[PDB]
Amino acid sequence: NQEDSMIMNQSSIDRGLFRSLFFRSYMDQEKKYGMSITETFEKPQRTNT
Amino acid sequence: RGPNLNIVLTCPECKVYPPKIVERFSEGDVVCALCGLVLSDKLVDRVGEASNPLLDGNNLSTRIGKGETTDMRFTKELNKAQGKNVMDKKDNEVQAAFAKITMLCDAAELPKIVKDCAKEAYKLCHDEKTLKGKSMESIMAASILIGCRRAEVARTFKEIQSLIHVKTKEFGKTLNIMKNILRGKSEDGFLKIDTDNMSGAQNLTYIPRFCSHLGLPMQVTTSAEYTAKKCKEIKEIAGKSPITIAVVSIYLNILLFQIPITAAKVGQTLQVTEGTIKSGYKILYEHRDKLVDPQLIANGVVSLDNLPGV
Amino acid sequence: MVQQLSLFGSIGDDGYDLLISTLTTISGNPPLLYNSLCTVWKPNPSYDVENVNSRNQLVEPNRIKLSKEVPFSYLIDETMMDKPLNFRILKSFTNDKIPLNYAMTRNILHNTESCSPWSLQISDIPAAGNNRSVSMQTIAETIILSSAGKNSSVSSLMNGLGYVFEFQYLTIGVKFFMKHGLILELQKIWQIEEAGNSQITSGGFLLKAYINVSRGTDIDRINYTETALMNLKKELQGYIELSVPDRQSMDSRVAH
Amino acid sequence: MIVPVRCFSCGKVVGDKWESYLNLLQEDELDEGTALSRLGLKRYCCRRMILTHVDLIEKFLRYNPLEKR
Amino acid sequence: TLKYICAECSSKLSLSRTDAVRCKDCGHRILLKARTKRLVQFEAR
Amino acid sequence: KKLMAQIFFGPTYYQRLRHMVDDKIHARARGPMQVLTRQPVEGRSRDGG
Ligand SMILES: [Mg+2]
Ligand SMILES: [Zn+2]
Ligand SMILES: [Zn+2]
Ligand SMILES: [Zn+2]
Repeated sequence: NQEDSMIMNQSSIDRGLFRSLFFRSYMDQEKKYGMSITETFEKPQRTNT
Repeated sequence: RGPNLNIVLTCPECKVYPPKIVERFSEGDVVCALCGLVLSDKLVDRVGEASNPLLDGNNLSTRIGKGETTDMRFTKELNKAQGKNVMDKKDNEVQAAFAKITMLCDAAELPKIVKDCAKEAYKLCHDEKTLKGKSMESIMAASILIGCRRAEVARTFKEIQSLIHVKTKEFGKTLNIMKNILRGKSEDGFLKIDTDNMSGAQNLTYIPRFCSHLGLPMQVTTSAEYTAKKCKEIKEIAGKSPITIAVVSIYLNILLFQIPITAAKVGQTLQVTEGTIKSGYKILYEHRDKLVDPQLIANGVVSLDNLPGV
Repeated sequence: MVQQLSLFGSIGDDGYDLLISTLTTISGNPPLLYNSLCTVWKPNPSYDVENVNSRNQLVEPNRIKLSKEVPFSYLIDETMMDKPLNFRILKSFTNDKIPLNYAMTRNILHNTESCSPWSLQISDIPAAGNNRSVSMQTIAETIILSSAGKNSSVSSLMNGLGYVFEFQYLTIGVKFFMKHGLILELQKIWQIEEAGNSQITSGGFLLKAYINVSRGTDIDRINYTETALMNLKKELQGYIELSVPDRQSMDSRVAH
Repeated sequence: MIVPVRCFSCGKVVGDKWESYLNLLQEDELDEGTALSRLGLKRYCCRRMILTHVDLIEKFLRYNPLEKR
Repeated sequence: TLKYICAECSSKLSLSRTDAVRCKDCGHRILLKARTKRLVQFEAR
Repeated sequence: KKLMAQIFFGPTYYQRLRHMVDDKIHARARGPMQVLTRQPVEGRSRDGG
């Protein structure tokens, strides 16, 4: 615990001391650049993509 | 024709065509997946400006503006330099027409997809010999209508005439000419399936906007969409204008849902003759059973006895 | 973890006796008639497999082969008991006619209690390093000793490990044990099929000069065996040419 | 959010004591220390595990369920 | 084809590719993709 | 055994800060190069240098 380190209890960590949920949101759009140039949401296949 | 100048990246030891290649981005490597041999290393994955070579073409230009320390006599002379250029007069007028398209779409508060579709429609129908004598406001109006139809955000000729002061006859002529030009461009280049986007009626797309203008609930809007869809099966009223079909279906569902809006108020809001609305309601009164959505009367939210007789 | 330092070649049937005499002069050892019925098993196509293994390294499916001898009474067609088993019997074996047939190899595979000894060999593609003048291949092999149970057939054992039969070939040849542990084999190969046998080495004998080294990490041993192979090559120049065969040919992986 | 099952420091089960703690607070009119003592939390680690717990789960529950059966 | 739930009215809907992403019962434009039907494994630590 | 010193002991309010070591640990042997200088890129999310 020297130079501002700390010793935390591993048993307290196991029982839930300072456990946290982290949420990250990923935003995506499909946009129409032109007539046939339009993005689309689909499951891609390696044979044709 | 011309030099090849193409790098075909194959494993020199597996000798398999087509080569099974993994581009390991995190390791900056391209490897042959069969044997693990690294074919090319030091992979290349801000500083410039975005430019789409489909809307304004392959045009590269920079403007002149005031800096941190700038005398105004030098800026005025340099601003006249870009203006007094004869090589890019076509570029200047097509950018002016794009600016007019954008300001018209902004005054109408149309979405960016409508702006982009109208701009591309104008660019594809530009400098065509069949479209030379038509008025520029008619070109703008027809491009806006084409953009709305292509974005499925379709407005009507009355809407585009409320925006642009354009005569109806040569507006229709310009729209027909630009549709022919766009079909020719599609046949020459990439082919597009219409799947009912350029259709003249499009009466299902006018119901939610008109219901919003009348302040109608969502269930009334959906019932009006169902009635307008079922009016296509009726022979006698399918020849009417899509605006009239949508308005009489909306008014029928208003009378069905007891919405306290009169036919005169509907006509004043949607620019349809009150006599036309009344005639459409009196002729759709005979086909009440088919038009009114069946699970609505099954759930009892509306009943067919509510509609006034003729 | 053996490595086979190997060179390959071929001769015609007319030069077989001349090569036998020449190699007898080279080695001082008479040729040794041998056979090994090799049965090849590929992973079951009805079994969905993963490209990864127990560890996180991704591997290809590989054909694994089982080889064992056949007694020469089963290769004598009741007409050459009188001639002894030597190098001279390989001149008669030129066509597709071999007494060992698909029905009897199926009988051998299905054991119709205890099974005969087998050698389970697994071999990958030879090394891609284009700095060795000889073909270096890695082979892992066990000796399957015996079997029992109501499901004791070696074919059903291979099915239990997950491999189905693909093809089988009987090879018959003569080998020389020459100076410093170099085994040079000279063999004919026939494919055993229900439609009929086929002489793969049509009209000639295949030549394989190989040395087995237990530790392929021992670079001094690898270089010593390699230069023994090149000494054999220099001694054999003018008559027959020793060359490295294709790694695509020596690869036993299942393609997809 | 919701009361922890165990005390962080020692591992004494405290998640069964939350409803009885609330009942001792609101219908027996005990102050919080006597309520903790009657629950049997004698170590101040176990005492603060219940005393300092902010029970946000009904604040989360006042929102309508996103998937309703 | 795929299962969605409206944001505030909690209505279940089935959507294909060509369907507009809107609620059919209340007209809301926010839909949440349904929880997966498969069992999901969590270590209890 | 008893510690010879007696320890100042008791509850204290502590805050979990959002600088976790897993959001900061970063190593790169080789990776993507920049477009212009062809030097290693910036950022641990881009596997940078
Ligand atoms: Mg510091
Ligand atoms: Zn390769
Ligand atoms: Zn405790
Ligand atoms: Zn809804």
